Amino acid sequence: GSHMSNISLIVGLGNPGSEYAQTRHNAGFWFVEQLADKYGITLKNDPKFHGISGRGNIEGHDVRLLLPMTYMNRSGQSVVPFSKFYQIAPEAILIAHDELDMNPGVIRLKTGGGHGGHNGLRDIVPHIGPNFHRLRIGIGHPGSKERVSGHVLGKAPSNEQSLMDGAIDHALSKVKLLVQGQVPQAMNQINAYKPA
Repeated sequence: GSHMSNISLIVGLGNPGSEYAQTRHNAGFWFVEQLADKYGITLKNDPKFHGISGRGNIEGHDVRLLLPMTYMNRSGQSVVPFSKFYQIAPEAILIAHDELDMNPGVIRLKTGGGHGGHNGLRDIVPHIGPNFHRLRIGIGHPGSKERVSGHVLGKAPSNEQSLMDGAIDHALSKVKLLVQGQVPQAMNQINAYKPA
């Protein structure tokens, strides 16, 4: 299974299908797909766990990647059985997700806490508890609760996309620290990111 707070499972949240691939709610998929390409981890079909998943070496550590294919609000139907089957404790999990409460181009590593209204996290925390790590990828808030769907299921304008893409690229460079268990240092260096 997992060992301590070396990160050994990295989950990206999102919705399946070409119609959601470019939407803000898929920010976690963007991060994990880019990370898989960086390290040469194959993301392959994983019907048993209702997802796409992979396994490979990141900087000398055996790491699994998971993209639930459940739709966002059912993400726990993938993450929970997968993590349980591979005996990965929450403390060794990083979940990348869009964060309404942060600007595009802001990115933070957080340990613990609630779902913050995120419908994917809402499906995960009841089962495994809160003590996993999160890569909060800022996407902005549309104002009101009625607008949140249009916002997260929207395709960001180019300036916002650029800001998010730069923040995601920065975080990819800090995954080495995470898989080595250097959560405090990774937190400091991720959270310090500025776009400009």
